[PDB]
This record gives sequence, C-alpha cells and structure tokens, in this order.
Amino acid sequence: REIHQDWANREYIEIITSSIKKIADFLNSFDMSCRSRLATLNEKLTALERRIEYIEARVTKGET
Amino acid sequence: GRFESEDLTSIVELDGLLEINRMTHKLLSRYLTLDGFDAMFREANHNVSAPYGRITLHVFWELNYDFLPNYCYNGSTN
Ligand SMILES: [Cl-]
Repeated sequence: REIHQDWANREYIEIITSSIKKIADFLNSFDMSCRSRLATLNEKLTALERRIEYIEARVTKGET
Repeated sequence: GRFESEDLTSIVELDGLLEINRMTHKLLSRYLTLDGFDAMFREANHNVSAPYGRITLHVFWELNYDFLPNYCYNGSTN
C-alpha cells in the first residue's frame, strides 16, 4: 500500500541526496587541489619576477 | 660587515662563513624557493649595480692601510 510506495519514494530520495553529497565532496576537494596549484604558480612566478628584477639591475645603472 | 671591521687575515674566516651560508641556503632550498645564492651574495656584496663588491674594496683598503706598510715578507717560508 502507501507504505510500500513510501519505501520506494525514500529510496529515491536517498539516491539523490547521496549524489548531492558526492557533488559537494568533489567541489571541496577540487577547491583544495586548485589552492595548491595556485600556491605553486605564485611561488614560481614570484621567483621569476625577483630574478628578472635582479638581472635587469646587473645591466642597468642605479638611481642618483 | 664583519670582514670590513677586520684586517686582511680575517678573509679566510669570511670564506668559511660564506660557505656555511651557502650550505644553509642549500638545506633551505629543498623545501623553499629562494633567490639564487649568487644573486643573494652579489646583492649583499653590493656587486649588482656596481663593478667591484665590498669584499674587493675592503681588500684594497687593507692592502693600502695595513698590508703594505706593516708586513714583512719571509722568502724562505713564503
Ligand atoms: Cl667571522
């Protein structure tokens, strides 16, 4: 009867909620992974900017 | 700066200390991204925007003021 349909309805609900949690999980672990990647990119870029400043100064006169 | 406050004989001590700093940079570079050791050194030595660094200039300073007037060469011991 209506309880048997309720069991089917809540199983369906369980499947959708489970899938939503899987999307959330992915979103969180994607954020974390990109945070690392952006940190690594900033690290290398900062160094490359510093190196250029240095090399330029080897070829250019100072301020009076 | 320590070199600049001492006579020419202290240059050996300087060299040892510079080598410890080089090792320090190397140990730190395993985990951190730092400016190259040579770049760091040339900057500290004021040898980036100038042709002769502080070490070179202090050597001549000490030659002129201490080594030439105060030293006695022994040809047998060199
Ligand atoms: Cl010392």
